[PDB]
Amino acid sequence: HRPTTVKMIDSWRTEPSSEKPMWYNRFDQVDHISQHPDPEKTEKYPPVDDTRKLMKTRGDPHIMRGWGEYVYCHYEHLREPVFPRKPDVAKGELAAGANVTRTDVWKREGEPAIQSIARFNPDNFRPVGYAENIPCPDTCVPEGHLDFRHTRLPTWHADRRPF
Amino acid sequence: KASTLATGKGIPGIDPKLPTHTPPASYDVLSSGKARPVQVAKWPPMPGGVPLPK
Amino acid sequence: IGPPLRTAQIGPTVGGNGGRTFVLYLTTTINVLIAFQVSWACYLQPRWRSFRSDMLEKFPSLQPDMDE
Amino acid sequence: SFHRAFARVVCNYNKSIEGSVPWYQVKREKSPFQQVWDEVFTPIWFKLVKGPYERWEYNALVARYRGMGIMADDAMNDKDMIVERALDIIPEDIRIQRYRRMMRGAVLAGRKLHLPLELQNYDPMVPYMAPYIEEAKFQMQEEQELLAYHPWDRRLYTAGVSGFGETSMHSTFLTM
Amino acid sequence: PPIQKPLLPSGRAVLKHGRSMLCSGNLSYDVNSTIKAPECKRGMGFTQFKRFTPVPIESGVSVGNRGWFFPGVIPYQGH
Amino acid sequence: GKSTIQGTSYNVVKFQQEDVSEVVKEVPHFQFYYIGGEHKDNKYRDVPLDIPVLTEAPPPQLKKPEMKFSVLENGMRIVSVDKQGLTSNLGLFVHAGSRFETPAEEGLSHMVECVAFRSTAHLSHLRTIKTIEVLGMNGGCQAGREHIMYNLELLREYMPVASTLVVGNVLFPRLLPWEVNACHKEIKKAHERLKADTDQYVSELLHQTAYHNNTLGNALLANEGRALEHFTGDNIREFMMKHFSAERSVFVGINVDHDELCKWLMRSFAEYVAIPNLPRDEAKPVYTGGYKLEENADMPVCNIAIGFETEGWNSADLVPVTVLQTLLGGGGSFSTGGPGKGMHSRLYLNVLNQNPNVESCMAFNTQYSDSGLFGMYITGFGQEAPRLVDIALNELRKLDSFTPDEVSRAKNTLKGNIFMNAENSKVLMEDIGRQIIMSGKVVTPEEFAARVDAVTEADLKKVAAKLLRKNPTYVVYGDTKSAPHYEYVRTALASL
Ligand SMILES: CCCCCCCCCCCCCCCCCC(=O)OC[C@H](COP(=O)([O-])OCC(O)COP(=O)([O-])OC[C@@H](COC(=O)CCCCCCCCCCCCCCCCC)OC(=O)CCCCCCCCCCCCCCCCC)OC(=O)CCCCCCCCCCCCCCCCC
Repeated sequence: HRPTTVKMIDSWRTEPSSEKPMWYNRFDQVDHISQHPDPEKTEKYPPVDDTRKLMKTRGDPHIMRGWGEYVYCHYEHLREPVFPRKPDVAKGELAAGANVTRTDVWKREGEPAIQSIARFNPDNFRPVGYAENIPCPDTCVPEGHLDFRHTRLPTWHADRRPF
Repeated sequence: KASTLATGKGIPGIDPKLPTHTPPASYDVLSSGKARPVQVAKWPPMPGGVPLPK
Repeated sequence: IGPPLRTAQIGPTVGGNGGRTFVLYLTTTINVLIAFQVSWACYLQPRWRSFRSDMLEKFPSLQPDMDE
Repeated sequence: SFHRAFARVVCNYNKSIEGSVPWYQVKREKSPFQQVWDEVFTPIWFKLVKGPYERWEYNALVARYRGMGIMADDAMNDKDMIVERALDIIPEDIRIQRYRRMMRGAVLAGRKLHLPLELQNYDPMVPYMAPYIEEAKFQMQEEQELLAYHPWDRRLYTAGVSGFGETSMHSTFLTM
Repeated sequence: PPIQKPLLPSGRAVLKHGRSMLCSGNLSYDVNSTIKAPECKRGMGFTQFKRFTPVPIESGVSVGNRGWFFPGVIPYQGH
Repeated sequence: GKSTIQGTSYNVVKFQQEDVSEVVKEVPHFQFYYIGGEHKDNKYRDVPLDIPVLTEAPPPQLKKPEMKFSVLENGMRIVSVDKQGLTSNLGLFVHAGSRFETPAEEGLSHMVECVAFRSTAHLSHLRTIKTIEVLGMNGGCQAGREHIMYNLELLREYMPVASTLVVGNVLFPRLLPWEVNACHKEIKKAHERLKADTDQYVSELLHQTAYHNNTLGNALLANEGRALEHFTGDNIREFMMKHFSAERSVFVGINVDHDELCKWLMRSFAEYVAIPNLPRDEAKPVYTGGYKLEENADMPVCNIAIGFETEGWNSADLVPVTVLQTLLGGGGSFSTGGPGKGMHSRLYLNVLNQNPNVESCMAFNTQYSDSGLFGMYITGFGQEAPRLVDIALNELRKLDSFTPDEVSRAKNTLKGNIFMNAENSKVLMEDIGRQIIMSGKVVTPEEFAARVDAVTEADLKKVAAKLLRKNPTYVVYGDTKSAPHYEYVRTALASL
C-alpha cells in the first residue's frame, strides 16, 4: 500500500465506537449465514406516489455534536479500550470486533464454547430490516430512462459516417 | 399496529419493538470486573479535553 | 472457478506518511503563532497601552521628562 | 546524562498510570456550571438553530441517497484503509448488491437522472457494513500495537520502496 | 557457554509417524532420526552454519505476498 | 487415586471458581513494551568469564522425577514428569487422526493442524503468535494417523501462559472464514515437506498400499484439488465436534510442576464447556497387502520396501518384534558408524558387507494401537532392482532361526536405545502422549527393559512366522523400470 495513515488514536474529546455507537444499534443474529432472509426474494416496503409519503429513516440527525461542519456517518477510526463495554446482544445491540474478543458476551450457560463463539461471526449479524430495505437493482437504466433502444436510428437512415 | 410493512413494521419509532433511538445503557461495573470509577466535577470541562498530569 | 475466497491482508497496511504529519505540525505551529501575534498586536497590545497610559494618571512614578 | 534521567521520568510516569480507566468509562456527573448551561442554552439553541439546520441537512442527504438508489454505507470511499480492510471480508451476497447499487448510482449521476420514485421507498441509513468495519478496526489495532510500536529503521530506497514504511513498490514520486 | 542447537528451532515432532521411543532405533545415530548428531566427515564446527531444515531450498519461492496476488501472476511495478 | 480411566488411576482435580482479580496476581510477569528505563552500566563489563562472579548460591534441592497422573472433572487427563530442567515441553494430544475420517471427510485431520493457533474466543491470531514469540517459545501442531498433537517448548516460568494458548485451540477456536482460507497454502507446503523425506514418503506409500482405503491407509495429508471444497471453518468445526472431546484429550507436561500445571489447566476449563463426548465409528484396520510402483523421474536410485502386518502396540508381540528389528538392524553406506552403531546387525553383516551394490538396507517397525507394519527397506541403483529384491527375500527366509549371540546383542542394544532415547524430553513427551492415546496406559522405560530381557528365541521365531504368513506389501519408489513384479515377491514368500 502507498504511504497512508489512519486516525487510529485515543481521542481526548470523542468516545470510541464500542462506548457510543453512532449507527442504529439493532441487529438480527442467526446461527449460520444461510439463515438470514434473502433480500432478492423478500417483499419490500410498498411503493408510494408522493415524496411526502416516503417512509421515515432510522438515522439520528443529531448523532454528533460540537463545533464543526455537519456530517452524518456511522463509523470512525478511534482506538478501542482494553476492556470494552459489554454489548447488550439480548436487546439487539451489535457485538463485533473488540467487544466480542475482549468481552464475554458470547458465553452461554451450557452450550459448548466452540458453538457459542461461532454464532458471533460477523456474518451472523445483519441490521434489522435489511432484506426489506436494501435496493437490489436489476439494471443501471431504470424504466422510463433513455437508452440505445430509443436512440437507435431507423433502419432506413442514411450513412452518418460521411457527415 | 406495525404488523405489516404497510402498517409500519420495522420502522423505528413506528414499530412497537423498535425504539426511536438506541443509546447505550448505563453500567455500574466495568467489563474487567472493576467497579466503574465515579467522578463529581465542580468546575467546567477542560477546553480541549486536555488531560492533566497525574 | 467461482468467486474469490475472502482473506485478510497481512499487515501492517498503514505507514510511511511522515511528510504529511510534518506539514500538519509545521502549518499548525505557524498558524498558532500567527494567531498570537495578530491577537496581541491588533487587539491586546493597543488596549494594554491605553490602560498603562490611564494608569499614569496616578503618576507616582510616570516616565521622567529627560532621562535621555 | 540528561537523556538517561528523562528516560526514568517517562518510565516512572507511565508505570503510575497503567490500568487507568479511560475518560469515557468513568461515571461522570456534569459540573453545576455545565448543568446551568445545558438548561438555558442547549434547549433554545436546538429549537432555533441546531435542530432545524441539522434536520435540513439530514433530510437532504436521505433524498440524495434515494435519488441515487444507494445506501449510506455505499457512499464510503475505499481509499480509506479501514473501508478497504472491511471490504476484503464482506460476504459475496452483500458484495454483489453493493456493486450493483453503486453502478446504478454512478450511471444516474453521470446522465443527470434520478431513480424512479417507485423504487425510492427504502431506508438508506441501514448500517449493513457495521459488523465488518468493527472487525477490520480490531485487526488493524492488533497490527498497530503488535507490529508498529516503534519508528523502525530500514535500508532506504531499495527493492522499489522508500524504506520509510510504505509496502507497495513504486508508490511515491521519489520511488517512481 | 557453547550453543549446541541451531538458532532456528525445528518446532516439529522428533519421532516419525508410527515410530515410537521403543522402535525408532537409536535417535543419536539412526539415519532417519531427526536429532542424530551430525557426522564429522570434515571436522567439527560446520553445524554453526548448517541448515537443519529438511526440505530442499526452492530459490525465489515467494514469502512476501500479503494476499495481493494469485499464484502464477507476475506483479508489475508492485501492482 | 480417585478415578480409574482405561486401566489407569488418576487423582481428580476439582473445578473451583476464583475471581479474575485474584488469579491475575499469579500470572507470570512480562512486558511487551519498554517505554523508558533505569540506566545501569554492565557491572561485569571488565570481568573475564573465567572468574566466577556469583556468590551465596542457595543449596540445590534435587528430587527423583516421578510421573504423576491427574484428571479434571471434564475428563481431560493430565500426565506430567519433572526432571528439574529449565525448559518445559507442554503437549496436548487428541485422539482424532486421519484414521477416523470418512471418505467424504478426506484430509480434515490435516486441515485442523493447518488452522492451529489461529483466532480463539479471547485472542486474535496475531496476538497468539506474537506472544509465543516474545516469550521465546517454539512449537506447532502435527496431525498423525491416530492423534493430533499441539506442542510448545518454553522456559518453565511462562507455563501459565502456554497452557492457556494450547488449550484454546481445542476449547473455543474461532474458525473464521477468511482466516481458514489463508491456510490453504499449507497443503502444498506439507506435500513438499513429506516428499522431501524419501523414507517417510515410502512409509506413506506402504501404509496406503497395506491398508486399502481404510483407517491407517487414509492419506495423512489433504489434497489441493477436490478436498479444498470442504476446507472450510464450518466443516472443520463439525469434524471437531465429532472427535475432539475432553475425554479423548491428554495434556502432557515435561519439566513442569504437576500441581501448578493442574491448577492452571483447571482454571482454563472452569468457566467454559468443552466439546461433549459422543460415540463414533471405530473400525479395526483391514490389511489387504498389495503393491505400488511410484516413479520419480529425477531420482536414479530405487527404493524398495517389503512389509507385513503386525498386531500392533496393544499386542504381546510388541517387544519381541522390536527385538527382531534390532536383531536385523541395518545401516547405510552414507553413514560411517563407530563401535556400537549397528555394525554387527544381521543386515549389515549379511547385506551391506557382502553386496557393494546395495546402497542401504534397514528394517522398519511401525506400531499403532491395533495394527502395525514390519519389513525391510533396501535401496540401490535402478538397474540393480532385481538383485536388491532377491537379497531382501533371502534375508526374510533366514528368520527361521537365530543364534544365542545375536539374541543377546539385540536385547542389549534395544535396552540401550530405550534408555538413551528416553532422556530426550521432547521424545518422552511424545511417547507418553501417544502411549495413553493408544492404550490408556504408560509403560516406563525400565518396565520395557524388563520385558526385553524376557524375550527368547522361541518368541522371535513365533512372531516372525506370523508376519511371513501375511500377504506382503511391496512398494518401489524412484527408478522402477527394472523392479520385479508383485507376483514374483508373492511366490518367493509363498513358501514361508
Ligand atoms: C478573528 C478570530 C481569530 C481567532 C484566533 C484563534 C482561533 C483558534 C482556533 C483553533 C483553536 C480553538 C480552541 C482550542 C482549544 C484547545 C484545543 C486543544 O487543546 O485541542 C486538543 C484536541 C485534541 O483532541 P482529539 O479529538 O484527540 O484530536 C484528534 C485530532 O485528530 C488530532 O490528531 P492527531 O492525533 O494526529 O494529533 C495531531 C496534533 C497536531 O498538533 C501539532 O501539530 C502540535 C504542534 C502545533 C500545535 C501546538 C503548538 C503550537 C505553537 C504554540 C506556541 C509555541 C511557542 C514556542 C516558544 C519557544 C520560545 C523559546 O494535534 C493534537 O493532537 C491536538 C492539538 C491540535 C493542534 C492545536 C493545538 C493548540 C490549540 C490552540 C490553537 C491556537 C489558538 C490561538 C488563540 C489566539 C488568541 C485568540 O484537539 C482538538 O480538539 C482538535 C483540533 C482543534 C484545533 C485545530 C487547529 C487547526 C490548526 C490551526 C490553529 C490556529 C487557527 C487560527 C489561526 C488564526 C490566525 C492565523
